[PDB]
Amino acid sequence: FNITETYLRFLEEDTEMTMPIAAIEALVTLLRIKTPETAAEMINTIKSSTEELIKSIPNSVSLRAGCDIFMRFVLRNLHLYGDWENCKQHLIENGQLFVSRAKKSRNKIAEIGVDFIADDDIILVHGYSRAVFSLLNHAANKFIRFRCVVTESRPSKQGNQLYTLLEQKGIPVTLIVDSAVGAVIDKVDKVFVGAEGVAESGGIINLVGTYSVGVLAHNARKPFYVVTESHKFVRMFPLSSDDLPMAGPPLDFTRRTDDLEDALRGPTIDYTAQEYITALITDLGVLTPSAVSEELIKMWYD
Amino acid sequence: EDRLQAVVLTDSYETRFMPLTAVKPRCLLPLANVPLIEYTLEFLAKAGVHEVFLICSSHANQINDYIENSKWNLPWSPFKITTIMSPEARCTGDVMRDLDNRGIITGDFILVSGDVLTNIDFSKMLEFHKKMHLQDKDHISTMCLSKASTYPKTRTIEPAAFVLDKSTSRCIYYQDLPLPSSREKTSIQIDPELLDNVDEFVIRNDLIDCRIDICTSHVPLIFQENFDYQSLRTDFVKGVISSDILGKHIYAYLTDEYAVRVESWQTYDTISQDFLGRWCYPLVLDSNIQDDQTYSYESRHIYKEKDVVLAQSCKIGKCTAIGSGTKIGEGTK
Repeated sequence: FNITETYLRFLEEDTEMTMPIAAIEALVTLLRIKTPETAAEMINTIKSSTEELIKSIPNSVSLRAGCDIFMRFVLRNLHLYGDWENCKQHLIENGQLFVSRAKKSRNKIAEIGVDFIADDDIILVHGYSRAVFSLLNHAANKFIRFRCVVTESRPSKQGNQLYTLLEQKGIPVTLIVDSAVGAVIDKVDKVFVGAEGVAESGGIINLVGTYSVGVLAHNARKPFYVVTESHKFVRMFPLSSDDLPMAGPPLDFTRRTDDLEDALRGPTIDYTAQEYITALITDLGVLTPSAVSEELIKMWYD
Repeated sequence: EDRLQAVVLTDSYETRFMPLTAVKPRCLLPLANVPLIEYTLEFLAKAGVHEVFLICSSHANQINDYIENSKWNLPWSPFKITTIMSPEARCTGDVMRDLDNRGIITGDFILVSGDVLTNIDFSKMLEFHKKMHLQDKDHISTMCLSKASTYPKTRTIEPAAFVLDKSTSRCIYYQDLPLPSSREKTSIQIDPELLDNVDEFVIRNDLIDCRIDICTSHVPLIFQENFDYQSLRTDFVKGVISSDILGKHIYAYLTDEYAVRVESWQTYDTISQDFLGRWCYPLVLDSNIQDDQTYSYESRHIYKEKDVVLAQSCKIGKCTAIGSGTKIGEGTK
């Protein structure tokens, strides 16, 4: 009963919702039509829907991660081996319940995460993730000595947007180009990066440039930070230094031109290794080193 | 060795602080955003106290209220507070007489004049006092002394010149001078009553006042006997030296570590500064003594309590402490 349309429906919304959360909700809604009782009629349909979504996907792995998590949850659900109605009801409940959860997670974050701020520490923020922004705003709320540094990101002018968002807060800020980020090593005390997908080992999928930043941090011995909630978990491991399922160009040397038509071709999404990250920020208590892998193991058991 | 009572000489040095001490009591005033009595109490506890006695006269009701509000009022305390209420304005002799009249004095009682906060362990001192007492029958009281900052220059009110022995640690002469403040008496006096008995004469000036006394049961009786001694340092010690009662010994304990009593304003400031730094070994605000306190430690000797708000872009120097519930703006040095 459609899912692509639902996905499309969320573009100018957000800020209050959460794309992957929305997707999950949509999935749940789809599920509560074709009966969760008959497993043959339902699971296959769900799979088909997921395939369709993948086909319609441009540059996103997080939705897939969400859907597989949902599937896993569903599978777990039927372990009670009792009546087939209560379980169904629970499943039905668990969609808006997921939406509700996000708020609670945020709340949890905003009380433990505020302990990290030290006296006169300058913070650089990279990537458009809602969680990081929330953390920042709720740190301002707490009233702690802090500074904000903006990086000039170029997918569809994201850095500028981030800067603008920061402005409507009242915090003094300065914009730095992604090429010029290397020179800033002593002034910025902590390097903060948001994530779009957390892998097996603890590797991060995000945006236009993260790996380089990580490398720089390693070189300067400055702490590297990953800020996320709890829905972006993929059972994946990259083969090379940077490899992802992409709809865009993986390094394309364009043919001989004069009038300029196609030139903007290359890497858009980047992967960073486990060694670079020193601290991980999540709502599930406090966990850092290799907890994601453990979580995955718990989930899949395979 | 165990079971020792404490008597604290409070509300004694009023009008010495010339602007203040008129509406509220002297000791109730905060040292570092927290009352001065508390530190003294802590020190007493560290030493070994089983009962607390305070001398109040000037604004006693407020003191009583404070006591009622304080932590030691509740039954968990090893020492209970019972205040001595006396008629207005009297010297330390009169107070002693009053105490004697009441009669709680047993064994080795602790008498502390003013408010003192120091880092040195007291058990060892107590042991020393006991051992020395065990030597001869006619031993009186203990005095506390610490090594000064090489040369004396900021000391004008009480620059006492202590002529001391190394073998027995006993005072020979006590004298006060206005020498650095006013050039009228740059002077030294030595008496010949104890020259041909001590032999080892060491003349010193660089020693700071503490005014913490461990006293035997003889002292109040002595005070009762000789009513001419109104003070305890200037007339009393000298009298003891010049053989008022023949064949008697007094103590002067020497310690390399920091020990200074509260006396004036500049001195108070210096004490506060010392407290802020790491001069006193265990005495830090971040440990939280009053239980309502929520102090925490930060880099470069900076103290910050909980609910402290400070705005962005303010360059700070060295050694700063901020109390709870503060709102500070921008562009401050």
